[PDB]
Amino acid sequence: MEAAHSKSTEECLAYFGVSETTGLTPDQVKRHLEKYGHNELPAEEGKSLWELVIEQFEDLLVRILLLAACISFVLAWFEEGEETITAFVEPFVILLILIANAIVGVWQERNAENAIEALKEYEPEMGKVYRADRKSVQRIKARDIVPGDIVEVAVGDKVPADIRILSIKSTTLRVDQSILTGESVSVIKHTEPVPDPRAVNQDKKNMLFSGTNIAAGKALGIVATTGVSTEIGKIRDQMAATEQDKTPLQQKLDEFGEQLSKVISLICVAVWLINIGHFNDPVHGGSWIRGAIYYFKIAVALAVAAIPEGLPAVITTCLALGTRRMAKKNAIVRSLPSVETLGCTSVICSDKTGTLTTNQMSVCKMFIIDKVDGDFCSLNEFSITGSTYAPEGEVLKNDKPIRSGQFDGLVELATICALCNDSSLDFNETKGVYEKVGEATETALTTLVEKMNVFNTEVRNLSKVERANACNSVIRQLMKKEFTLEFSRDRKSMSVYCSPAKSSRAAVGNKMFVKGAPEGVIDRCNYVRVGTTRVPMTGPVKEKILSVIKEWGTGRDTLRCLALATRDTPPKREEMVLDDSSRFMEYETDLTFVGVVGMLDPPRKEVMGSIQLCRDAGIRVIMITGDNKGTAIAICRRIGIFGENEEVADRAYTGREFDDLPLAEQREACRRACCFARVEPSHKSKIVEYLQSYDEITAMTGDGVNDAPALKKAEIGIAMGSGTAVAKTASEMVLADDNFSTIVAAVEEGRAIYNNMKQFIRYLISSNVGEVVCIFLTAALGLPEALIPVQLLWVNLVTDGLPATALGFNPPDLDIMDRPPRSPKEPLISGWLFFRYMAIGGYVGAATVGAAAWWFMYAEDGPGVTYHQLTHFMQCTEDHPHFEGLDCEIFEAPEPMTMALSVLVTIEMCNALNSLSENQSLMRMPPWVNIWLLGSICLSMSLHFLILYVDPLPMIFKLKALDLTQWLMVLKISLPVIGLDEILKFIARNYLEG
Ligand SMILES: C/C=C(/C)C(=O)O[C@H]1C(C)=C2[C@H]([C@@H]1OC(=O)CCCCCCC)[C@@](C)(OC(C)=O)C[C@H](OC(=O)CCC)[C@@]1(O)[C@H]2OC(=O)[C@@]1(C)O
Ligand SMILES: Nc1ncnc2c1ncn2[C@@H]1O[C@H](COP(=O)(O)OP(=O)(O)CP(=O)(O)O)[C@@H](O)[C@H]1O
Ligand SMILES: [Mg+2]
Ligand SMILES: [Mg+2]
Ligand code: NA
Repeated sequence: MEAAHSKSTEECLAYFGVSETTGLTPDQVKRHLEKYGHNELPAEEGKSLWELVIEQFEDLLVRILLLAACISFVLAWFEEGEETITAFVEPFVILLILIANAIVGVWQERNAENAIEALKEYEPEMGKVYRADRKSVQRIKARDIVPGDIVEVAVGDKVPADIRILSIKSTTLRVDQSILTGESVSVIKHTEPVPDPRAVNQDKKNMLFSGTNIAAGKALGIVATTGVSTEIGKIRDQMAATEQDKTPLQQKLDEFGEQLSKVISLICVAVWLINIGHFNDPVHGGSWIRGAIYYFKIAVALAVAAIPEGLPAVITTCLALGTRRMAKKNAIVRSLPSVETLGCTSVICSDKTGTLTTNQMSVCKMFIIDKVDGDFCSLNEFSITGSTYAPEGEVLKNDKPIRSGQFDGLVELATICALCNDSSLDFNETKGVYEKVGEATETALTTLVEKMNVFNTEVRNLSKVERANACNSVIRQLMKKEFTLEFSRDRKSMSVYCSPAKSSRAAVGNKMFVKGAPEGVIDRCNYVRVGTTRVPMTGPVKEKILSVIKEWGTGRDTLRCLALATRDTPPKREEMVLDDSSRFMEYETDLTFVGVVGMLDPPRKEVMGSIQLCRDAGIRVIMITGDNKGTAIAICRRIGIFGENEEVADRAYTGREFDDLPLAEQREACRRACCFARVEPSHKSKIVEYLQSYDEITAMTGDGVNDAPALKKAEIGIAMGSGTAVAKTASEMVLADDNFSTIVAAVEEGRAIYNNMKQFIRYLISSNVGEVVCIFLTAALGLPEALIPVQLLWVNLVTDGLPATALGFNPPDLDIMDRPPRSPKEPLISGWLFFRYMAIGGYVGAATVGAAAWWFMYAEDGPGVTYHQLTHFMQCTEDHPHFEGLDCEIFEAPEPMTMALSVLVTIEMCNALNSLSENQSLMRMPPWVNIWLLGSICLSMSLHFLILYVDPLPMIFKLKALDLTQWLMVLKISLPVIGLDEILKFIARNYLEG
C-alpha cells in the first residue's frame, strides 16, 4: 500500500482486512507472504572464485598472451637439443604474469564493498508484530514481516519496514530519519492522514521508514510496504539499474587492445606474404618442420613485443601514489580509475550547507519596531558581534554598543529566542570551546540571548560551563513552557505555549511564542508590538518590516531571516489538539509581530578562491541549496558563482519551477543553471542525467542513502566525511573535511596525474612499437632472431618499468588550471605525435636488427662475413655456400643478441628522457628536471649488467658480456635517437603551432 500516508488509519486496516487488536491470521500471513514476498532486498549475485578467475582472461591482450604461452609451451616441448634449464623458461615466465595478473585481479574483488550490499546494514534481523494466533507481542525475523500486519516499535528499535503509524502509545514519538531525509534532528510523528498522495518522504509525518530508528516513544502501526517496495528499497532498485561507464582511459586502452590484436594479425599475414617464395621450392629438401617452428617462434615474439606487459602495473603504481598524495589534501579517492575522470570534471554540483558554507550559524542583526504613528514608522535595527557559538560578543546600534534591557521589544524578542527553542550550548572542558546542542539554527538563537542578556544578570562571576546557558535560564524561570507545536515545512514556523511561573490558580497570562520564516509569520500578525504597547498591523508598517527582511536576505548580507512573534491571547489549553500538525497554523494566528533576527551561515574561507580556480579551469559550479531562491542567488553572487550584477533569470531554478518546465526545457535549463534551490528528491539524479546528455563529466555531492542513486550516477560522486557509509560506498571520492575547495584541489591533482600518465603511457607503447618493427624486420628479411621473448619481457616489466614509474613524477605544468577540461574523446597518440612515434619506432626497429646483424657482419670477435646473406639460409641443410669449415651454430651466438638488447635498453633510457616533455627540447627542460628519472635510469642499467655478469642470469637470458669496443657501438647507435626526437619536436614547435 504505497500511498498509506494519505489514507486514513481505518482505511489501511480496511484495505488489508486486518484488525488493530488481533493482527493477521496465519492464513493471511501465508497468503500475504506469497503476494508480497519476504521483507528484504534481493541478495547480491554470487561471483565464484572460478568465475572471478576466468574473467581475468577476458581481455584481448591477456588472451593473445595466453595463446603465446601455448605456442611457446608446445614448441618448448617438440624442440631439439637438451637444454631444458632455459627451454621451459619462456612459457613459465608468460604463465607467471598471467598468474600474478589473476591473483591481483581476484585480490581486488575480495576486498571491495558495493553500495547496494551496504544498504543491508539498515535492515534489522528482528521485528515485533501482533498476529491473531497469540495475545502477546511476538518478535520474529524482519524477513518474515509482511504488508498488512500490526507492528510495534519502541525507542532504540530500527524500523523493519515502511509503516503507517496507527497509535502512539508513548506521549510523543521521535524518529531518527537521518539516513533517509537528511534531517539530523529527530522528527515528531503523528497519526493523522497526510492529504497529498504525492508528498515527499519528509512530509509523511505519519510514516516510519524501514531502516530508520525510533529515537523516543512507543508506537503501533500497520505495515504498508516491504522489501524492494519500501523507500530504501526503491533506492536499492535505482542503484542496481544505474550503470557507470568505463573511464576514458579504460576505453582508449580497450580500443588499443582490439587494434593491437588487429595489427598483430596483419603483420603475421604480411610475414606470410613475404615468404610466399617458398611455394616455388621443390617439395623434397629443406627442413619444413624447422621452418614452421621459425614462424611460430617469431609469432610468439610478435605478440610479446606488441603487448605492453608492464603498463597496467605502472598505471596502478602511479595511481596509488597520487591517491596517497590526494589523501594528504583530504581528498579520499576510492576508485583508482577515478583520479583520471576527476581531472576531466566538466561540472561540479555542490550542496551548500557544510560544504560551501561552514554551517556555523551566528545571528548578527535583529530589529524591533521603534514606533508607529499613522503613516510614520521607525524601526530599531541592531547588530551583534561574535561569529562563534560562544557567548562572547555584543549588541550595537548605529555601531554604538547599547544594553538590550533598555529596550522592551528586545526583552520579549529575547524571550521568544529562549523559549521557542530546543537547543542549548555546552562548554567542552577539553577543546575549551562552546559546542552546540541541537540544530545550528536554533543554537544561534541560544547564543544571541546570552550576548543580549536583557536582564543584566551578572554572569562574569559564573564559571565557563555556567556562562553557557545563564541568560536562557533566567528566561526559562520566568515562563512555564507547557508544550511545543513542532516546526513543519507547510507552515514554516514553530511555537511554544507558555504560562507564567509565579502564579496560583489563574486563568489569565498564558502566551504563545512563535518563530518562523518571515512571510508566513508576519502574515498571521494582526498586531505589531512597540516596546510594551501594541497596535494594529498596517499595510505600510508591514512593508517596512518586509523591505528590511528583503534587504537582509536578498542583499549582500545573505542572512537567514526569522520573524519572531507572540499570540497575546492564545486559545484555551483544553481547546487545542496537540496531535494534528495540520491545526498548528491556526493556533498561531492573530499574532503580534515582535521583531526579526538574521543569522549568517558563512562561506568557507577558501571557497571564493576555489570558485575562481574553477572559472579559470573552465569548470562550471552548480550550487544546490535548501534556501529559497532569492537568498540562494544572493549567496551565489556572494561566493562568486554569479557576478554581483549579472542577470540570472534563467540560470537559477527552484525544484517547483524546474518540474513545471517540460522535459526539453529542463534539459536546456541544466546546461545554463548554476543555482538550484528547494530541490526535490529526484532532482539531483535528473540534473546529472541532463548534464550527461551534453556529455559533461559531472561531480555531484551527497551524504544520505537518498543521495546514493545520484552519487552512483554522476561520473564522480562525492561523499562527505561526516556522511553515511552508504553515501561513501556509493561514491568515487570522500571529502575528509567536507570542504568544497577540497574538490577543486583534487581536480587539479587529477589533471597533473594524467598528464604524467600520458607521458609514461606513450613512452611504453612507443617501445612496443619499435620492438614489433625489429621482430618484423628480423623476419621479413629472414635474419637470426634479434630479440627473444624472455628478453623483451624483462625490458617491458623492469628496464622500461622504472623509467615509466619515474615519469609519473614529472613536475606538473604551471597553467595546469588555466586550461579548460580535457575532452574525454581526446586520444593519447595521433597526428604528428603518431608520426613521431612512427619514425622513432622505425628507428628502434633498425637500431636493434642492425646491432645484431652488425656482429654477424663487420664485427671482429664475430663472423666478419660481410653481406654473407644471413638471408640466404638458416637451414645449413646444404653447407655448400660455405665450403671449408664445419660450423653452423654460431647463428645462435648470444653475443649479437646482447648487442640488440643493449641497443634497445640504451635507446629506451634515452627515449625516457625524450619523454619528460612532449614538445620541449632537453635544452629548455633538462633531464635533471626529474631527478627520479635519472636515478631510475641508473637503476635500470645496474640491472642490465646484473643479468649480464651474474651467471645464473646471462644463460637464462641468452646473453654474454660485451667489449668496451662493442658497448661503444651500442652508444653510437642509441644516443642518436635523441637528436632524432629533437628534430621532430622542433618541427612541431615552430612549424605547426598556431
Ligand atoms: C603496440 C605496437 C604496435 C606496433 C602496434 O601495432 O601499434 C599500432 C596501434 C594498435 C596503434 C598505433 C600503432 O599503429 C601503427 O604503427 C600503424 C600501422 C603500421 C604498423 C606496421 C608494423 C611493422 C599507436 C600505438 O602507435 C603509433 C606510434 O602510431 C598509436 C595509438 O595508440 C594510442 O593512442 C595509445 C592508446 C592507449 C593508436 O592509433 C593504436 O591504435 C589505436 O586504436 C590508437 C588510437 O590507440
Ligand atoms: N526551528 C525552526 N523554527 C522556526 N522556523 C524555522 C526553524 N528552522 C527553520 N525555520 C524557517 O523555515 C524556513 C526553512 O525550512 P527548512 O528548515 O526545512 O529549510 P533549511 O533552510 O533548514 C534546509 P534543510 O531543509 O535541508 O535542512 C527557514 O528558511 C526558516 O525561516
Ligand atoms: Mg531546516
Ligand atoms: Mg544530502
Ligand atoms: Na558515480
